[PDB]
Amino acid sequence: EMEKEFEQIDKSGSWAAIYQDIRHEASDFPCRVAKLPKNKNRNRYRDVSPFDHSRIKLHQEDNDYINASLIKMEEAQRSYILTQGPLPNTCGHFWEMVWEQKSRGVVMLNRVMEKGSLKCAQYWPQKEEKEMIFEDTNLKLTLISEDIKSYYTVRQLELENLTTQETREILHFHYTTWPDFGVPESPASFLNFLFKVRESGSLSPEHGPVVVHSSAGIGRSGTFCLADTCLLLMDKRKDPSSVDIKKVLLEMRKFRMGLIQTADQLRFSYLAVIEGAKFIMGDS
Ligand SMILES: [Cl-]
Ligand SMILES: [Cl-]
Ligand SMILES: [Cl-]
Ligand SMILES: [Cl-]
Ligand SMILES: [Cl-]
Ligand SMILES: [Mg+2]
Repeated sequence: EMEKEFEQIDKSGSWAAIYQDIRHEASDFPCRVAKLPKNKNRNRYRDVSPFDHSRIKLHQEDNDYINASLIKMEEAQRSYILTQGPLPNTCGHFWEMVWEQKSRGVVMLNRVMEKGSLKCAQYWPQKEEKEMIFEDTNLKLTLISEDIKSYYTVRQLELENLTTQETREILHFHYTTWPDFGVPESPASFLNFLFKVRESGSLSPEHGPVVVHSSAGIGRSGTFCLADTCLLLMDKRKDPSSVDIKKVLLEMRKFRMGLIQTADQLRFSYLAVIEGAKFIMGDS
């Protein structure tokens, strides 16, 4: 019914109303830790906080707080860490989380600067010879390689725990062609980017959850996980047409508030899961 509904909703013009309905029905759990006075500067927005139940804790004694949630989808058998776009003061925390949660990939869907606005801190080194050292979390990050394609860029970064000198390779998947405003006209490059992230094995049970982060203004980390989880479901269930994107989204929203930030992203999501289920069906 995916396309049937899409068409009805699109024809009747009820996207904002359908999106609003999800906002009203979405889970509401406490974010006590996120709201503590000491963590005011660790949050980009007071309106996007991690629920206490699913928040990612840093293994620091001082303050274990970071604005990030573990989204665990049982049926799809996929975990993701959804976090806000790093802040200038939270980059060491961000990588500390990447390190501690043993993540293999970091997924980014914004450019650091869009239309003259800073969307998130420059949290990774853009130059191989200029590595970054986060002294608060005692970690070093070095750009190792960088493969730049049309719609996206994959980078190999090296994360080093200066305490132990242990090093790890993190894949940075940077989708760079997301429009300044609105959602992409076509879910083509988005889906390709997703299939590429999947191919790296970064979403594999063998690693910690992939970290997908948001960006200032209207974030889009949610689309990536929603589309990805939906496809997994269509491919795993007997009846692929039994996959309810709205229900899946509500399920994810039980782990982090606000996933899918606008009606357009919800529509774009319907779209991407549709075309994508097409590929994974016709090709795969
Ligand atoms: Cl920022
Ligand atoms: Cl939008
Ligand atoms: Cl953000
Ligand atoms: Cl989101
Ligand atoms: Cl919302
Ligand atoms: Mg150079």
